[PDB]
Amino acid sequence: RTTRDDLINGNSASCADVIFIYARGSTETGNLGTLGPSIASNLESAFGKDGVWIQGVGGAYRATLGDNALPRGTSSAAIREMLGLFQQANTKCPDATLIAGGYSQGAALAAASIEDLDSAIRDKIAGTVLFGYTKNLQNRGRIPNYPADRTKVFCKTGDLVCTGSLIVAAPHLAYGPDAEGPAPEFLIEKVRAVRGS
Repeated sequence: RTTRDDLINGNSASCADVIFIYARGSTETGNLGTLGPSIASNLESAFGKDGVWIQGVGGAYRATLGDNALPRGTSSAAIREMLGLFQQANTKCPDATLIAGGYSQGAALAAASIEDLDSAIRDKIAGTVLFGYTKNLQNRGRIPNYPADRTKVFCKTGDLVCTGSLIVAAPHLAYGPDAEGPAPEFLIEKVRAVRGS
């Protein structure tokens, strides 16, 4: 439903070509929340069910409302969890192309993790999509240490978290259509650009 642990459960003897690591929003269920499942089905349609592994950030990432107030928009424990997943992906499947994403607090988490990530593994992340990026204004629409061309931010007009606040307004809950259309198309394009064709 809203939980996928393809990377943790996957056999390294039969690695997928693409590994997608996703962080849900504050308070969301499973490890994929509301938007993750939509991105996943599109990726599965493009690469095949066996061509892509979908991994939500679970474990220590509780997606607590209060953690939004911490320095980087999320907890150090959650950042560690996501760094560990990127590391696990590289260790199990060194030839796999990575892609990432996050919504709300999850977007701040994805940004922090990528910032701290070993540059050699970071280079393998072909593209990252961020929805309702809570650090959009603060980071000037960027993920620290990561190129602009591999970044796609979805921030709606009226979504106050994209404008330096932490107030949740209706536009913050309107990313469903983006997750099922433009977001996966961007990720698929970025995977093909790095892998070639």
